[PDB]
Amino acid sequence: PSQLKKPRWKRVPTREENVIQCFGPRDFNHNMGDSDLVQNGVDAKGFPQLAELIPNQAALFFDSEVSTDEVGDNVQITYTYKMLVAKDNKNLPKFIEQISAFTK
Amino acid sequence: PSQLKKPRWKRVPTREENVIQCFGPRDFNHNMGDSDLVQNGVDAKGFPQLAELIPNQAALFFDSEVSTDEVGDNVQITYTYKMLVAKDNKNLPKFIEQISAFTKPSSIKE
Repeated sequence: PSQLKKPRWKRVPTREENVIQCFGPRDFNHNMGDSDLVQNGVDAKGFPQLAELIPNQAALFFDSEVSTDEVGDNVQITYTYKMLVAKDNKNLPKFIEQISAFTK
Repeated sequence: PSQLKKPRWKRVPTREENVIQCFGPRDFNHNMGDSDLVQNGVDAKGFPQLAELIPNQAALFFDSEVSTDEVGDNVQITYTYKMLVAKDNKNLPKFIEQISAFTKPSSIKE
């Protein structure tokens, strides 16, 4: 079955069903990833190193500010998550490069 | 080997090393979870239903707005992630119960 069969928050993009197909185009509100990341998703060779700087589900849940709003027949859940990374973290420069790569 | 040996964004809380130990106390900037969730972390019996409404790491990477600010010797990365859940989603009411649960503790009846 396709990733579009799943709720948007459970999708995992790959070459076969990519970031554009699962989510949408890169834009200022959806801003991570160069064209390699977009095309290949979690299959991109840089993804495992990038994933060292992504919170896990427990951390997202317990260490976020979470808010809600009604939008038509949905409830919009906003997770605002902050993490403090040392400037000498080995994985930080690679991740900074991917922030708004679509504009760079 | 303590979860405190891992970066704060990769910790997984349990009764042994709970939410307060791994993260910090519930407040308005860290607002999810009742006292059972706080005590038992991912081993709380309510957690799997809550997990149905938490994005995965690839969804959070590719489907958030991400920014950075310098804070001294560190860089703060902010993820702001928005998801639309159908009002008839059967897992939604449990999630909502947990939002700022610290404001609404159980009365003690015995």
